[PDB]
Amino acid sequence: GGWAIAVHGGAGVDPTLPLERQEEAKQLLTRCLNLGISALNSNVPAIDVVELVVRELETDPLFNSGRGSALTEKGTVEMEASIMDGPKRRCGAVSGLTTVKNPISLARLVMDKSPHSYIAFSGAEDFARQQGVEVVDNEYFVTPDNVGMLKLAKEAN
Amino acid sequence: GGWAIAVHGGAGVDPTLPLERQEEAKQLLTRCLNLGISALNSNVPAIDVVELVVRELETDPLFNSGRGSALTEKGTVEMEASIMDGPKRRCGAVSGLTTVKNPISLARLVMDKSPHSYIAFSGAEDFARQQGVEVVDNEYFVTPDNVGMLKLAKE
Amino acid sequence: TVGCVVVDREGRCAAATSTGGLMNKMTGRIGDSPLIGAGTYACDVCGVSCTGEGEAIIRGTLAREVAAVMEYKGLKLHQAVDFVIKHRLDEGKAGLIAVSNTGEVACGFNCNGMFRACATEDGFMEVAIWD
Amino acid sequence: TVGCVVVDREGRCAAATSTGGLMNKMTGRIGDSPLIGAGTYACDVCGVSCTGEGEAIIRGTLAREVAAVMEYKGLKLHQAVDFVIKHRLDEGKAGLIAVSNTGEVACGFNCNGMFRACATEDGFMEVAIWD
Ligand code: NA
Ligand code: NA
Ligand code: NA
Ligand code: NA
Repeated sequence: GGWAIAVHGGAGVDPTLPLERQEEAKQLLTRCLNLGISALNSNVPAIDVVELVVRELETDPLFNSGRGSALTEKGTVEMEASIMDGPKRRCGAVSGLTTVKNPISLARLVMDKSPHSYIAFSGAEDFARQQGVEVVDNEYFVTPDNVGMLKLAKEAN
Repeated sequence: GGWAIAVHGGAGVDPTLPLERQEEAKQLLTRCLNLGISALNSNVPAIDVVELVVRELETDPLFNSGRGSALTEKGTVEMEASIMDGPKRRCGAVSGLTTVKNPISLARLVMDKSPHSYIAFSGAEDFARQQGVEVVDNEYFVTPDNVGMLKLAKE
Repeated sequence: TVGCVVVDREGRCAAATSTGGLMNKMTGRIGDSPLIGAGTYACDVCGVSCTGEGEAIIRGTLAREVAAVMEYKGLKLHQAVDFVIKHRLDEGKAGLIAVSNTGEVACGFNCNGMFRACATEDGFMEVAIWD
Repeated sequence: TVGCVVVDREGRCAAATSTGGLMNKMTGRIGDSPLIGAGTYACDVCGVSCTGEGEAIIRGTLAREVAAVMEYKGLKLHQAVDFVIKHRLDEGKAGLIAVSNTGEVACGFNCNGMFRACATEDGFMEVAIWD
């Protein structure tokens, strides 16, 4: 009858993962889990906890969301996210974000402020600005690791 | 065994709907059903039947898809569709379409050609043009009754 | 929203839904029709297309639900559809149409009307708006 | 793809998933992360976030499927996540993390690795990539 929490940073891990990166990933997951633990210890609602944890996962460049996101063929970032609150099954989702610092929080705003449950692309960028969330240049999201990764992706044939 | 088919043109009917609109909607439903019935009768696969029936529903301006689609607040149209083939659970979906004449057929092409199961907005519009499907001006989808309805929506 | 579900002679099911969406919606708003499992679902046993309040269809994954209660509770098609409609829209309003691989066809809805038609090879045939 | 599922002390479940999607994807391609019932689902009894091949997660409605097997097969969390990974994927590669309203947390995946961490109030705490 108590609190529980899981966080993930993606499936599909290559067995040759270098130790270095293995340790970074674990350190990041710990940090995000501890943030969630701490919010749960002080009675923050489930719905606020998931958003809070995912914002941290988005901010950190290590995993594929937010800054550190995978790149499109043109070398830019297009992000998407969804959120659901169980007790009344309330849903919010966003796709095609290129400018919104924290997609998950935009998903949260779709859930709370929109008569719709899913807003995408220009509409969703327009909704961000109506809602006053932080917006940045697409380059913000693009890291050197991913520029390299996409070089390889495109070599993969 | 034996084939079976259902078609719908949306839930939530205005109880005020006049008798001649009722007859028109039923004549549309019957036409579409009959296309599917003959297709099933000449053994065409389920997956080709649902596409062909829905393309007729899209083209006729009576119901809210394709031409006759509901309008956005700006008075334009944005369409979306999905399709799914049960045997192997293959799926295809599209949204944010503004120039594609038959959205359901673009959904089918997402199913059959794309490594993705859902393409939307300008990517979906560029996908349509790679696939060589029929594209038109947005105005093509906008009907006068929907222009009137939109003006009422605006309480 | 328009849609079609078919089961063919070889027993294969398929489903298709298409819409212009809600009148007066703002750009970029996406409903249930393009969402697999919500608006549209087909599998080995059934094919389903939903219409009505997008919010209720999406949150209930309603097209998939019909398949689920067939598969996990063993209900036949008509019972499956009766069940999802009567017992899985807590207050939302929707309808749907479905076919089973055994050759059945079903429709149901809780609001006051649904434009629909249905046929089976045996001869059955029905076109209706209200009850 | 990243995600988080939580059940708080009041027994309320929530879930959240975010992604940048697939490397070298073309514009407008949407995967499972924003799709309710595929990458993200929460209800009275659980909260789920999925990651892996969107094609598999979408056609398998994977997140809603955890809820559906709890509901309609009467399985508890761990066995339900076990059932979904084992039966609702085959040849598809995906993983998921889930919580129950009773305070349980479970993860499952059928590929080589998944970056995940879980904790419960009475002090269980795990961070793992492999099995
Ligand atoms: Na990040
Ligand atoms: Na909303
Ligand atoms: Na039409
Ligand atoms: Na595809």
